[PDB]
Amino acid sequence: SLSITTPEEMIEKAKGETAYLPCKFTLSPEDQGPLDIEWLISPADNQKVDQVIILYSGDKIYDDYYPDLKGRVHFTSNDLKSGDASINVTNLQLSDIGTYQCKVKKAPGVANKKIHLVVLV
Amino acid sequence: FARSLSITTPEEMIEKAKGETAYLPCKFTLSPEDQGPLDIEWLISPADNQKVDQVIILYSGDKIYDDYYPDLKGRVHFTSNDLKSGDASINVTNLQLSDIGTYQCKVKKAPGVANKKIHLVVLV
Repeated sequence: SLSITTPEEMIEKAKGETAYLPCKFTLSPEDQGPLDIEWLISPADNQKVDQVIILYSGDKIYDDYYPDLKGRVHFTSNDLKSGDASINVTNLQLSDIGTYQCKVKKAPGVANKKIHLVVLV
Repeated sequence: FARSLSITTPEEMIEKAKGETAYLPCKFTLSPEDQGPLDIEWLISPADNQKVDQVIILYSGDKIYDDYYPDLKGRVHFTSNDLKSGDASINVTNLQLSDIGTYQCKVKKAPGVANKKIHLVVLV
């Protein structure tokens, strides 16, 4: 088991600003496997869902590799292993509106949490 | 090599009778950039409940976690003795009608990710 301590919440920011989407987690004793973190986006302005935007796996970050939000979504912490899977989305666009899901796995534990993002003109 | 991480026949239905063993295939192919650690997860969305995406088995850090997950505990296991060769398949033994649902095979070898869905039908 594994818990994401951030609550599901709605972040509202203005176009062109930076959105911080928190995702902080704690581990249970059996979570001894490799830390794996992913974020997915389900945008409001298209019917595509669960698209990967960022991944931490094998102690490497893959961010711009994923086309959605390329160049604009990055992990905020310099130590993800300390329990901080949060991300920043820079230069917010109206197309960024949607539901973002943080997925944290440290085998065998798994947890997920959704953050809703609204961008204001 | 494939152009991107790929699973053979990514959406299909498997049908078996109650009490039999179902073989749920998930055969994958890597692309040249998939250099991270292999990770494989299967999830169930049962037809008899509102729960979706419940983990039933995981291969991560070269370890298998199966009965650790309560759904189908004791009855779902990987079939291959060499998952790294491309065989992420699982079998479900002594099938029950409550096993009916959508099973998802998720294969990750960073940065590649691929998914497959199997609709499992159990016949009386």
